[PDB]
Amino acid sequence: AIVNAQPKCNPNLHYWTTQDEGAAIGLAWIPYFGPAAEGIYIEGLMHNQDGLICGLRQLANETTQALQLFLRATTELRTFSILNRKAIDFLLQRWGGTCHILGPDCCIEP
Amino acid sequence: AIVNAQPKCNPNLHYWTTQDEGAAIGLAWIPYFGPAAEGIYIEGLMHNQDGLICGLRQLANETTQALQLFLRATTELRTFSILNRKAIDFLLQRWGGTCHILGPDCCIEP
Amino acid sequence: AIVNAQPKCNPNLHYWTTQDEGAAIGLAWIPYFGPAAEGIYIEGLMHNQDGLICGLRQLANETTQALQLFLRATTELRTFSILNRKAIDFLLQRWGGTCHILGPDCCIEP
Amino acid sequence: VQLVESGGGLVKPGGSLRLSCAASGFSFGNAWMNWVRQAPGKGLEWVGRIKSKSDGGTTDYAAPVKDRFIISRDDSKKTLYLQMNSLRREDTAVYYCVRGPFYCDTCGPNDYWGQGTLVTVS
Amino acid sequence: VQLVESGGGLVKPGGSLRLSCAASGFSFGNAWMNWVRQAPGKGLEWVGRIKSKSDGGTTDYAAPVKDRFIISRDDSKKTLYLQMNSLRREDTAVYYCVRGPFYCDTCGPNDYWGQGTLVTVS
Amino acid sequence: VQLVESGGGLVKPGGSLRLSCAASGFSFGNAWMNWVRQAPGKGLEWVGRIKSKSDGGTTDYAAPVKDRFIISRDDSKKTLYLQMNSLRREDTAVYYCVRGPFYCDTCGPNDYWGQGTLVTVS
Amino acid sequence: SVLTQPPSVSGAPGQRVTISCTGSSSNIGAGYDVQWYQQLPGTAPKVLIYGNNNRPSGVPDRFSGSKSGSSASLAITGLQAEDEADYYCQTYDSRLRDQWVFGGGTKLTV
Amino acid sequence: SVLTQPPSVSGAPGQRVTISCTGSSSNIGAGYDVQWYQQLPGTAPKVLIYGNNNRPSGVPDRFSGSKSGSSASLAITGLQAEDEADYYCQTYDSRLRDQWVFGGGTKLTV
Amino acid sequence: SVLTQPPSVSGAPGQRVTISCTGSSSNIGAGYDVQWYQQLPGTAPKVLIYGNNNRPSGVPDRFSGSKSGSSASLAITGLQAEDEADYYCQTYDSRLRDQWVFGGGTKLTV
Amino acid sequence: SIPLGVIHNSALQVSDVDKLVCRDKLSSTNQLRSVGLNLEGNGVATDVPSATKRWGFRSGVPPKVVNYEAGEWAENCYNLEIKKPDGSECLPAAPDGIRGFPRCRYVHKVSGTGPCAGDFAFHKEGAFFLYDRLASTVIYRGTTFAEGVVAFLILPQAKKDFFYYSTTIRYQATGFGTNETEYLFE
Amino acid sequence: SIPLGVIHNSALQVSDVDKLVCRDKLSSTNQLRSVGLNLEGNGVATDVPSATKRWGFRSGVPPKVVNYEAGEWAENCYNLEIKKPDGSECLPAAPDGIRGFPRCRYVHKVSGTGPCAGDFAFHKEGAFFLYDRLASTVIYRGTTFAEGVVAFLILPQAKKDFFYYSTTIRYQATGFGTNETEYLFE
Amino acid sequence: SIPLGVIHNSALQVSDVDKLVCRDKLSSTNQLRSVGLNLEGNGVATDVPSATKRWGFRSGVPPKVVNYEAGEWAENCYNLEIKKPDGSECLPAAPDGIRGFPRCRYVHKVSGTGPCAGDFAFHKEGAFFLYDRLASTVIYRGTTFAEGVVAFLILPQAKKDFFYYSTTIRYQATGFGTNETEYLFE
Ligand SMILES: *[C@@H]1O[C@H](CO)[C@@H](O[C@@H]2O[C@H](CO)[C@@H](O)[C@H](O)[C@H]2NC(C)=O)[C@H](O)[C@H]1NC(C)=O
Ligand SMILES: *[C@@H]1O[C@H](CO)[C@@H](O[C@@H]2O[C@H](CO)[C@@H](O)[C@H](O)[C@H]2NC(C)=O)[C@H](O)[C@H]1NC(C)=O
Ligand SMILES: *[C@@H]1O[C@H](CO)[C@@H](O[C@@H]2O[C@H](CO)[C@@H](O)[C@H](O)[C@H]2NC(C)=O)[C@H](O)[C@H]1NC(C)=O
Repeated sequence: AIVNAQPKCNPNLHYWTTQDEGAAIGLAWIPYFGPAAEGIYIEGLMHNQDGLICGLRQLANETTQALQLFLRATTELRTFSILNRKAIDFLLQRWGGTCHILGPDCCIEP
Repeated sequence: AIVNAQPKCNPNLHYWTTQDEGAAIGLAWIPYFGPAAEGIYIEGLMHNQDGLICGLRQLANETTQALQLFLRATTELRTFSILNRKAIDFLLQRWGGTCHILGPDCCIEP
Repeated sequence: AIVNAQPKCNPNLHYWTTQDEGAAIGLAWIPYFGPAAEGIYIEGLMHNQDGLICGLRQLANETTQALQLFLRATTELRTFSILNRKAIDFLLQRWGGTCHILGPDCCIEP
Repeated sequence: VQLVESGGGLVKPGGSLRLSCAASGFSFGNAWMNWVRQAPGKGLEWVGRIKSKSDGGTTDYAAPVKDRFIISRDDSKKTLYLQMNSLRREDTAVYYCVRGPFYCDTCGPNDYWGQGTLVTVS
Repeated sequence: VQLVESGGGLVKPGGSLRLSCAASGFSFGNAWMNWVRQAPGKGLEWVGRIKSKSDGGTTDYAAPVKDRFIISRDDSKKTLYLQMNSLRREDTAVYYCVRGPFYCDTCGPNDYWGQGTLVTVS
Repeated sequence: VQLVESGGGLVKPGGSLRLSCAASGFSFGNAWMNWVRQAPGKGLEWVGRIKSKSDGGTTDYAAPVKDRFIISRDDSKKTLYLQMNSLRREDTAVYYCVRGPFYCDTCGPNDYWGQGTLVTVS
Repeated sequence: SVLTQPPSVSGAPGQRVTISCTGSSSNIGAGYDVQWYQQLPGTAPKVLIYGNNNRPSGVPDRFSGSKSGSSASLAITGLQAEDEADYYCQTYDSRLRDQWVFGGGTKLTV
Repeated sequence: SVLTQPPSVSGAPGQRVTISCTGSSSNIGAGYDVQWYQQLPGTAPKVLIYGNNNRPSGVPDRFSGSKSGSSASLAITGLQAEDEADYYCQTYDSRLRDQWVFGGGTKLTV
Repeated sequence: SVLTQPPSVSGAPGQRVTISCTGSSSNIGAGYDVQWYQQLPGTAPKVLIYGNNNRPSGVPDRFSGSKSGSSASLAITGLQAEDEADYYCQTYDSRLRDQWVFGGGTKLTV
Repeated sequence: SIPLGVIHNSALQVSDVDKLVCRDKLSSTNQLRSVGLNLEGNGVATDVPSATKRWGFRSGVPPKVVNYEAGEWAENCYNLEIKKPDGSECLPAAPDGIRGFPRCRYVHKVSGTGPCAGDFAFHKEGAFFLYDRLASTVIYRGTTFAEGVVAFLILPQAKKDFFYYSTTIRYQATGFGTNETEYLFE
Repeated sequence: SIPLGVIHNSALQVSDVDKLVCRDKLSSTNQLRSVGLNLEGNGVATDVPSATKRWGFRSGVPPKVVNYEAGEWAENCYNLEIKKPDGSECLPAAPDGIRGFPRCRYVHKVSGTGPCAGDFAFHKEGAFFLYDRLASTVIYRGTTFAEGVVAFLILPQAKKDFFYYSTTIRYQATGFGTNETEYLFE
Repeated sequence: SIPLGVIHNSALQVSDVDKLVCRDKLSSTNQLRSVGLNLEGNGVATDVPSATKRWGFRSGVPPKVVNYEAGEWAENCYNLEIKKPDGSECLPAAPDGIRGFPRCRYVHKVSGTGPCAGDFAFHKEGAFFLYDRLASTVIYRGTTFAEGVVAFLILPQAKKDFFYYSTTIRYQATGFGTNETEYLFE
């Protein structure tokens, strides 16, 4: 239910990331032998099929305000734990209480 | 099941905190435009109705020992993760094992 | 299903650790009165009964590669959160989706 | 800390003179150096600046004095030089070299200006 | 680092004298300064202290010498002064100025005391 | 920063001489000190080194000069000494003391070598 | 855009006086520091106030100053005989390619 | 509460000697540092031991010392001809408004 | 294992010249720094290049150098009349108990 | 094993974890809170000579810090500027991002000298020193703190029910942290 | 309350947490991602005079940093070396472990002088300054950054569907961060 | 994807996460453990010349640290004081809160000089350097360490079944970390 309202859309996403578990080749996983800081990235290209990219960009926009208000309230200098908190909240919404079957929030189909 | 055993009770709790998600007004969420460090607090007043405040104070007392023993054993300089661990433990107690219905620890009512 | 493939096995494990909750004696939990940095350890001795020790050592070997590849990809200087992530993943595998009873991944016995 | 400026002498109109400001006691190589002047009976004026080697090493000059004066430095002798040529009248004044950034934990006063060299054109 | 103390001279009983201890080579403005004395043939005694400007700037004095001696300082000349007035006999001694905090990474010995100024009352 | 080396004089073959290198202006106690020499008309040679007190205080010597020369230091006078004894011919040269670690944020050139003392055996 | 200053100011011993320095919207109100120098007759300027508020070690606390709008003030309380001098205010013009600009100077008399 | 010291001590070349400084429960045993000074005849005191244990750069390691209870010791091993001097112990009295207190001094002879 | 150097090099004013220093597998290729010194006739050596690449404050950027394999180079571009001097390369031998080794020296002429 | 307290119908019970009583509902991490409470509120003496007797210096124990989200208005805070008689620092400077306690009517600022016989200053009864949303085991230099303790709570589902001027009084002290200590208030 | 977006069949919907719609399956923390997107991709002006008007100096606000795991190739990065006219630093040095943005075709390196009237430089529209897997609210000295924003995603079960040269252009500037600012590109 | 090992009836099996076999019960975070094991226990040569051949210097790789809760008594620890022949530091000082390994019978303290041709010293076989409850990828100056590896475990429900003097030997070395390296033990 997200409609892009930006002046433009670059419909292509040429991305980079790290693979936390690469199929390492021999001694390449060993820090002494492995790649330098500059050589740890992989790349790829996704296009705007299914109108997903314009959606994704808009989502980022919508996030900014809330994220900023979060960081204002914290005293930690570097925050690494947001995804862990999101996962814990996701588990809590579903399994945090007593499950009455046929209720709208109990997801067991017998 | 907590009975206050302090010499006195200040029965009133005049508190301050931050609201992690304030209904921001225009550009106030933007760090450049927002309030200074000194202006991020909200305040309120709770009284000792239902004898809750004398309970709460006593709870703090009871916590101190255990908390201290926790910090002695850690090597981290600043601990920010206690509430996350408490939530994970809370989920584990209930959903960490096989649920046998009619058991005293399986909380699904069919 | 782990078979030790090391040149030798020291079959004995003379270990040290801290007890996060010792049955404290009076004022010993108070930092001012408690032990110095050097006196916070307890010790014990486990032997290689049930062939467990040779297993445990081999497990450590097998872990190293994956752990190294994890640390290469992170930007945090000191990682304290691996066990929390493991617990969250453990909960997610079992309770992360819809439970269809008699399915191979739904662990409720009615 | 010492700034010693010399080379001021009586000069005929239209001639050329060179002034030096030798520095000692501080990290000469990491500072920006300015030349200022004061004519008898009037207040202070700023003639020019030279930046550190690490920040480009460029020089700027005020509009009246531009194209007739050249500022430079030598970090091998710790010396600032101002070359005055085509010295048309109205340049008579006491010249001062001013040193670097004002933000010093312990530098204190009398560590930012020199004593002054008199240049007369006549 | 140098501490140069001067102004010690023969004085008639009941008179007044002023002693100065000029410091150079260290952060004078961030140190506490003490005056001590040694009479001929006997050991060391402590007469007084002045604190840094940043810590109040107050002075303390020992009980025998209190109300007749005044200690002060000037951070614009880097000088410590002791004003001795109503100089009744029994003040004859060599006076020393002692500088600041003993916790120095590289200060070393001979950097905490001066050479000594003789004051005789007669 | 100054390194002042002295004690070089004409000597008869087989005699003994002592050379000193007095240092000032830097943390003498935290540096490693080397003696090098240059014979007239030829290039540089390294004779010996002494380590800091904090790192053992040991000395090493080159193979030709070993067992006839002794290097030492005194951190109470900031002095490096080389004792030359059994001074057989072929030791004629200008001797230099070289100071410490080359990694200095602001030390600069002319702060690592001395001026040179001539020792002639004849 | 050149800074202005009153020709001369006067005041009785022991009282407080203020010296004004008035600039433009490109000089002081653009966000540049204002420095104050004291030139005693016969000698060279010495730094009195730097970076709008700071004092170098050795300057009595009788000297202070402030900035507001497009103007600045130097306040000296407790005039002594030695205060007779010429005072100059300095700032950086932003429309003159970040070049020094000096005030006309004010003579003080006691 | 004034520190005491023996009139004089003696010892043969090459041996170890110790100089005692005895105080009170308000002087040394209250937790204040003890300093030692060496005054050679004809000259001014120089700092030998500061902050109970520390030595400034340039002092031979023949000089050390210690504190116990309400007393302190200076140990010098390997007497040389140049050690003849008057030694003074100093500390801060806590009941005398934190004023310096000096020991009587001990003469050393070889 | 002693470093070698050409007897002399020459070049026209304004051009670039390079001085070679060739060692062994225990001297330069073992991982030790190479320093360059300039001795003008009649005076003492001054440090020109230290730690293989570094220049102390005050040395013109006309002087640089490099290390490769078991050799090193000093490059000086823009010969001036004052460059006539004897240049010496120095390194630490690893098979000679970490003792200084000097090159034969090269005379420069303009 | 740290007491987690669950709010019942207008009451606070510390939920016992060994048994599992599910009628408590925790559907989000927003229900989790840490709170700082002032020892003052229990009737402890607040006079400066009384307060300083609760603190003491000790070597060998590394300091530790823990965060908290909500606090109480304090009547009394303290701010220490203590040096050794020669002139030295016995209190470490505040690390990056440790600021003073936000709300206190009175800040008792104590200056002076003492023996400071130990590397860090601890609380003899095991309480914490509260700063701006950080509680520490030790005292930092020149930084206003309150004495207090920390609790952890599961708040109820409803948000609404649950959750400025200052003055400085200056003192000079000698023999700080000793059996008889001399104070004069200005 | 930060928008968490769940990928549907080749579509992205921001999952609404108040209701609980279980057909989304998150069986592992590997499905959780943070992504950095460049403002450039929305058509904002990239010219240096246009870009610098979006930044401004401010005192009193502590900086904050948040990590992200995956990013976008940038066409334009910026690198600032700005000093006060006397010669002083108005940009703080990069803390330990903050490196420059990994992939950008053009690095516009701006040097010069300005008034720098504030302790830290912020983005006037509230976006972030992106570095190597760390997004900050403020600009650090001498460190290449991209302007961007961060999103959080639940990726689909299938891995496969989801997830070099540079040039420097130098500028000199006077009156940086002012109404009329002077640039010359070399 | 890091092997998590679950203890069965007196046996250790690495629980395979792709399938879900629920008979394992993890009811609390207290059951989660990290353990450090010494390479010594596998029969590796412990002589100083043999041990030092396993370490090597490298530039360009940032160091990383991970904590562990329980460890093994070591027979052999090492402590390095190595400088360049001019006199310089090739080992970085220990950061705040990194202390030496608690229990080892013998501490081999090696002093001397070497080329130190790299910014940090790594383990050539990819093992870790163990300190007091912190394992690092690099060697710090003057700090005793053991060589070791880390495992993660789910302990059984029952607590009870699961979970001092030292000597220093001094060495001088030249040409440390080279093909032929010279040691003399004192
Ligand atoms: C919890 O409350 C008790 C009771 O007030 C506090 O106990 C006092 O404890 C200290 C030592 O910790 C004693 O010196 C006092 O005499 C005790 N007071 C009484 C009236 O017995 C205890 O300090 C509180 N816990 C914390 C962490 O402050
Ligand atoms: C989200 O998108 C909106 C729309 O493009 C951005 O809004 C612009 O917002 C700034 C102030 O934040 C205004 O100065 C512009 O005029 C707005 N543009 C338009 C076309 O209205 C908004 O900045 C984006 N959010 C973030 C965090 O960048
Ligand atoms: C895991 O165990 C193997 C087997 O002992 C170790 O392998 C040795 O591996 C190194 C390179 O990593 C080789 O140089 C040795 O020759 C191997 N030894 C044998 C007998 O083959 C491996 O090092 C261990 N893993 C870790 C992290 O130490």
